Amino acid sequence: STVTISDIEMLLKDTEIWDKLLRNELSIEEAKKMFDDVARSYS
Amino acid sequence: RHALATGNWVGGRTGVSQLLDRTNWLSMLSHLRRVVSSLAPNFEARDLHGTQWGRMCPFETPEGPNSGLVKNLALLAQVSVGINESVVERVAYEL
Amino acid sequence: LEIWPSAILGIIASIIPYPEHNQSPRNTYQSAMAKQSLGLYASNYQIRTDTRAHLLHYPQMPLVQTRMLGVIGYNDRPAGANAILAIMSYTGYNMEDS
Amino acid sequence: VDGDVVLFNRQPSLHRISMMAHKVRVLPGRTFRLNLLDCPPYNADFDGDEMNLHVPQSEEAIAEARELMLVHKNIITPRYGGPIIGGGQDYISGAYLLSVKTTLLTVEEVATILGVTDFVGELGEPAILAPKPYYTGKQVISLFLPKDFNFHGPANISKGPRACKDEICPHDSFIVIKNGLLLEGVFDKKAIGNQQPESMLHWSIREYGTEYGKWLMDNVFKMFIRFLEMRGFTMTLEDITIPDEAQNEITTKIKEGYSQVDEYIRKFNEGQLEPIPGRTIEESLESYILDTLDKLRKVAGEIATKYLDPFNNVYIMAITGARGSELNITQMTALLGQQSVRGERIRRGYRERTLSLFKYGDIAPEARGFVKNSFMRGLSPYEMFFHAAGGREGLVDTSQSGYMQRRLINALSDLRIEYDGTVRSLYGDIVQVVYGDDAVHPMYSAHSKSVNVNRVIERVIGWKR
Amino acid sequence: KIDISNHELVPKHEILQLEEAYKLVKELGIKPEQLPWIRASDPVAKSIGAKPGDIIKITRKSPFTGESVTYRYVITG
Amino acid sequence: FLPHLGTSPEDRKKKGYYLASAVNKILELYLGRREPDDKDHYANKRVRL
Amino acid sequence: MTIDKINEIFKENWKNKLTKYEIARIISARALQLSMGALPLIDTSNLKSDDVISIAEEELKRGVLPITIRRIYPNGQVELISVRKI
Amino acid sequence: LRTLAQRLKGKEGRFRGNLSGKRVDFSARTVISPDPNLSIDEVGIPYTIARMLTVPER
Amino acid sequence: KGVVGILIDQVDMPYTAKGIVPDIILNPHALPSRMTIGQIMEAIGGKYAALSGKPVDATPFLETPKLQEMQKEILKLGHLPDSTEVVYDGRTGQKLKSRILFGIVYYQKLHHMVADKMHARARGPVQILTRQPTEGRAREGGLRFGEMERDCLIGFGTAMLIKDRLLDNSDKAVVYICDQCGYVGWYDRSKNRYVC
Amino acid sequence: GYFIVNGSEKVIIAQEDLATNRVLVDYGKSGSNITHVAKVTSSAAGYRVQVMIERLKDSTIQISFATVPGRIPFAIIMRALGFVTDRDIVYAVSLDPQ
Amino acid sequence: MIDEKLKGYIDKRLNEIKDKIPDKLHEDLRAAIMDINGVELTEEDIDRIIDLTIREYQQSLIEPGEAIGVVTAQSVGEPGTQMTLLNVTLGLPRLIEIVDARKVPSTPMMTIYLTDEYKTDKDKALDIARRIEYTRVENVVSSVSVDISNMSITLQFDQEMLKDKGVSIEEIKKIITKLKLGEIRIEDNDEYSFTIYFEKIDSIMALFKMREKILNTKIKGVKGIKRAIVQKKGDEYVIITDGSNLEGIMNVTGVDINKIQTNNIHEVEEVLGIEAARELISREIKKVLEEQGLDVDMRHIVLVSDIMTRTGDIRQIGRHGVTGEKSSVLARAAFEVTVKHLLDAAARGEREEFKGVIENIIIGQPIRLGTGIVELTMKPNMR
Ligand SMILES: [Mg+2]
Ligand SMILES: [Zn+2]
Ligand SMILES: [Zn+2]
Repeated sequence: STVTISDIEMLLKDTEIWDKLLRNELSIEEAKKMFDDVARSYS
Repeated sequence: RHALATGNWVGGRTGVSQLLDRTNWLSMLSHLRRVVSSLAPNFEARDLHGTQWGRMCPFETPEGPNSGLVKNLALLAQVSVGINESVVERVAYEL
Repeated sequence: LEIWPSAILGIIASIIPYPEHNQSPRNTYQSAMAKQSLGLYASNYQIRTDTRAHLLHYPQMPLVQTRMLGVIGYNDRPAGANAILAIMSYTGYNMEDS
Repeated sequence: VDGDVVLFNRQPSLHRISMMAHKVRVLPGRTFRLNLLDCPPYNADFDGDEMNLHVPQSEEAIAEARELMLVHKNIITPRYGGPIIGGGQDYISGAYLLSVKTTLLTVEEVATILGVTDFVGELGEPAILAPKPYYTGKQVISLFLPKDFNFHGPANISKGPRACKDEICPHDSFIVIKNGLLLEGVFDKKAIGNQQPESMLHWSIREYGTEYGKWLMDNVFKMFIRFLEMRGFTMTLEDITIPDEAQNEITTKIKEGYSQVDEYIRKFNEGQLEPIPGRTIEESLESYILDTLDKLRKVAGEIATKYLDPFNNVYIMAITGARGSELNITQMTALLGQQSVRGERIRRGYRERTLSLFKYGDIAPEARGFVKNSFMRGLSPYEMFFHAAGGREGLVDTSQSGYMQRRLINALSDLRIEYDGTVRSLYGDIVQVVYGDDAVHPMYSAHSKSVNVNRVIERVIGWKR
Repeated sequence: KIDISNHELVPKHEILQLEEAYKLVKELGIKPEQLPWIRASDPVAKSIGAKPGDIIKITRKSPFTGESVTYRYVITG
Repeated sequence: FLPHLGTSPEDRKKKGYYLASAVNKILELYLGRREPDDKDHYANKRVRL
Repeated sequence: MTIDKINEIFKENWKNKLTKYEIARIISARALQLSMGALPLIDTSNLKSDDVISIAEEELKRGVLPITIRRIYPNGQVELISVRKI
Repeated sequence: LRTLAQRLKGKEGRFRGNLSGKRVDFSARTVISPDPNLSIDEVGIPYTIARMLTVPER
Repeated sequence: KGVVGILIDQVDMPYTAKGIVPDIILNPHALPSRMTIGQIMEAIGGKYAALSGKPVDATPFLETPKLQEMQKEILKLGHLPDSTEVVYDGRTGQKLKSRILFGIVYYQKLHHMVADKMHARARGPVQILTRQPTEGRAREGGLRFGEMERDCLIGFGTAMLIKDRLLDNSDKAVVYICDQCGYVGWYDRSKNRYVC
Repeated sequence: GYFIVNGSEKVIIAQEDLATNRVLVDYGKSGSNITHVAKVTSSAAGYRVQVMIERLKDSTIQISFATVPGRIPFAIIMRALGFVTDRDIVYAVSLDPQ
Repeated sequence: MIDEKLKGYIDKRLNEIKDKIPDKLHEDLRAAIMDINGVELTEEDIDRIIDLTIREYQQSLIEPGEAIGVVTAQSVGEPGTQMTLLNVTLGLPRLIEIVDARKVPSTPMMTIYLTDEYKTDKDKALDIARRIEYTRVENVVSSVSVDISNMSITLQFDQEMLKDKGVSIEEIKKIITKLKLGEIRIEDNDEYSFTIYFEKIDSIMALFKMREKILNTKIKGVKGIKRAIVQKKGDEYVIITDGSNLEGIMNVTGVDINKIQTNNIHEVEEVLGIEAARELISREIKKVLEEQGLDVDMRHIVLVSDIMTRTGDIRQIGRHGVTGEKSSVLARAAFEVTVKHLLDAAARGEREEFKGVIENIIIGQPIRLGTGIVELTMKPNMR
């Protein structure tokens, strides 16, 4: 979508990944993979 | 009576008439010889101009915002009363 | 030719003794403080009705005079007194403007 | 009643020590009485100033005021690591006169000096036993220093030729303290004066506590006043009067300066004057004239200082740091110099001349505001006019400062130091991972330094170094 | 275009590994977005290839400790 | 326009000459034959009593 | 070095030391509850001053106060400090 | 006229005149004079002020 | 300018060998930085005028007599030309080691007197609108505790002192709030019930 | 030298200001279309009116007074006063060819 | 002179305290102890020195619960009332410019360093200053003559200025030829003069408009640079600039791009980043305070710089910055005495939670700074 909307959505996704990782619902490797996926998909 | 009693004058002037200061002899004598500039601004208006020699005192000014804008007459200075321009014009043309 | 070289001053700067030996801002502050002193302001003060008024009980005329003091009538309506002055450090109660 | 805790405040309240906690003492009179050492924190003066009082009403408020806001706990300011409470004007000159090495005292004079303090005990033997028993001012001062205090440092009077930069000084310019014994040097603004960081008083307070500083300021600073009362300290009119040969030398120097200015003017008139880059001609000539006149004033001041007594009371007040400077002495004894308005000579007046007393187009030093007399000798009428014109712009001398401080207060009011050592906001945001870089309070700093290692070395091995 | 990381006003920037960042946020007791922020379009952020959700470890010069370490959180914009 | 010179239609040539003199003064200032007028000079100040 | 060495030095320094705010709070609370009818834990027979704040100060100086400071660290860890004879 | 929003703004309004700052009880103001015989912790008080201001002691 | 710091009796004042006592003592530290030489000159001229009974004119640029003639005449009348005196301490009787300058200077009393400048308030009337202390010395009074004093108190870290200054002693009040809507109710005082 | 008004003594303070019926010229503000300025404050029996004369970067003189919103060219306002030809205006301004 | 035995004792005794103080303090202590000469030194002296250093460092630590923001604000703003004054901006106006986050300063300025081969040559530095300074046509023209008879403008050039700027008449003619004027005709009247004849124009208004259009034409220089000054600091020559252009100067040959300085903080933020921007902010505040003789500790300035760059951008401390980002309605309505904030909060249904200090003081509840951070527990039974 728009650059601003993409930025907002990627910020939200990073927040969700960090929240899930901090609750021990994810491992470090899965969090790394999801962060890479979001960064590549929103570049 | 209202103009003399309030100080608000015609033409936008304010503070023209004040209550005479009678704290002592010098207070009244100095109040009767005070000159206030209508500017009371520019830092050049507060300067001691060399043209003030013998006309305004170089020492009697307030301290602060009104410094340089409220003055006092020198000892021997007077203020001109003026005459009709027509007499001088006739003299100049006849000259 | 100048009539009177001291006529560059006003009436309050004309009461200062030896004004050319002082720094100028002190001469300026003197003029402000000379309008706040208590003395005799009128000879008929007892029959007047002023909102606020003062009266020094024993006024003196200055021993060190200027030529303008007698012209303006200040020697007949004085606002001060002559004090025996010492310049010394004593007890520490006169430090920094006391 | 005596001993009650109140809040004492002076406006404007710029920092937090503008309001401190005080202990009540009821005295006759209708005035608020304040110690003279407490004035710098309040920026207070005795010209007619007023201050506010507040009485806390609850037990918790009184306890907080007594525990956190008491005066002696706030001797060192938080702005920089230095004392904001210290000696003033009679304190400095009294300390200098007492601690100078020529002061000898008898048993009765020592008992009179020590009677204003809390001292009771043995005086020891007099420093001089024969031909007559005499005490020394340094010996009496040493009674109040801790018996392991060491200090080496120069005195304020060591600005001039008497400076030696080592312990071998015949002028008492270098302070030597070993095991709490004043063996050399004098006490002046650089040892006991307020707002002097890394001074002897600052080190005493830092290494012995603020209670020791309170005890020292309440006992030793009274001795200085008492000794001034015994010695006598005045200012006469012969302290600022120079002989005739000094006046003749000053006159010759003034003639030389006027000749130099005339040569500059002639070179300008003949078109042989080089300009300074970025400025036109007739603007460079003014710079040359101003430089020449400034050098003339400096040389005349040097001559006047040379032919004056170096031990009169004005010189004592100047060199020790009590009141006055060398410019004041130069103006009172040699000459005022060039008067200026916004960096320029006095020019505004009639056409091509400031006053009607001067010729058309005259730009000589006297015509544009150079005063060659002193306050002791008196000013000419036009010299008085020029002097009054030069000082006009100081009479004019806050909303912007208040607005900036208010904006800073509203921006920063929510920051706190945590038990972690972190600086965080009350909403949880992290500002600094550790306060500053070493988590050192500026109020406890050794003048912005967490530790002064040279000071520690002097503390440990200063008595044999 | 131009390499600016060698300027004397620029401190050292380093991307922080996920395990180290996790340990840091656990031992500080915060969420990652409670640190000071750095934009992904920052001139020094792009020089090291920093993506949003990362934590940058910055070493600055200090007159009190010599070297001081600071952390920033990469945001979008 | 210039009430101090009159308020009648007969007083228009005087106003024209006055404006011409003012324009002459400003042109003299332009060509560097003059300097700006000093407002602190007492020749330009009047005292009302 | 948990986060930094300076933070470890800070927390080690304040481990067994009272800040001035804690001293002020303890003294104020003790004085307030001592003026409300509590019995002093010291002799209070030969003290220089007999007001509540002086007695609270003397009670704090010689540890007799059964008061505990609860320090809550930002990560949730809790530290307890006792002023009763330390 | 002075209306609802005029009672809230300004330096004499509700906020800066009555909420951020206010006039308080048990306070005094007087000229100051020196006293070298006091401690640095002390302040000298007139007898008149000492008898008017009070401290409530239980 | 200055303010009176203490008043000392004649027994405690320092006296000269003739028994003369000063009316006012001025600190030597006030002169050197302000550079008012005319005051010392006036002191010498006043002592000369009192000793000789002759007029003293201090008009600028035209002073008669000159200072040197004044000092010579002072010496001939039985005093030291430099206007100094030998002085003893009135409390102990011991001679000071230096000579002190005595003179005669004209002093003025200004209408700023402490008898019209001090005001205190413990309790009194309050405003009808804000229920806060009144204003002015004409009324019972009350000093304003502004924002800067509040900033000082916050900087010192005194929460209970802040409360005591800003709530207990100005406008402390009690209100009743409904727990459902958060609006201010009242106590009926007749049916003994809370009404929202 | 004072008045007694309702029992009070009233003094009239002297007011200092610029001369009214004279032309004062000055430079324009830096970086502006106006290069030189001339100002006149003509005072009648009961009112005063200010007349301003400007010179622009175009080397043209414009007149501007109170009761007209815009700037009138010098020659236009001179023709309304009875100066019809260009020679009359030119010789009324000055005799110098430069 | 310290023998090897005592030096080994010092080194052994200094290695067991490495974790007890900061590294810089340890280095300073080691460097200071090794310089003791003229005194016979002892092991007990070393022990006392080290113990006193550790104790002195421990005694200086800040205390938790301190209201450090108010103290920093009072320590920075209090000397602002004691300030008593190319002519760059300085003092309180400059400090206000810094803390209000102005996009462009009132008096921009740069300090330009040169590479090693241009470093110690005056001619090369003068050449760089010549080619970076912005020059117009009127900066080299001594007299301008406008002719009404044939619609011609004659230009006279100052030889000294023309040489100083390094400009030639041929390139001036080429630059004028590229202009929009139209059909013109240039003829030489001397070796330093020529005339533009305007074979087309009709009136005098357009002739003048063409004249000021010609006189404002740029000849050379980087845009924004009003004046360049060559200064000799040590053995190096530095260029001081009256304007500011970081991007333009970075492209000039011979410029040291790793040492270039500016007082424009927004350009530095845009080009170099936010950490460089906050370092520059701290440097500027420190310089402004120090050149007036006012002593302020650097920790306050560092805290202010940190607070103004927290969000990744430079923000002012005022309404549109740090203060306006606060999450309290009442605090904002008290700082900004306006009532529009309360109307906005009512319209959007905001919720105010009383976390700051100002709102709690407004309603009358204790704050969480100082003694409000402490929480107590007691055992009443212990009598
Ligand atoms: Mg004062
Ligand atoms: Zn020496
Ligand atoms: Zn309800």
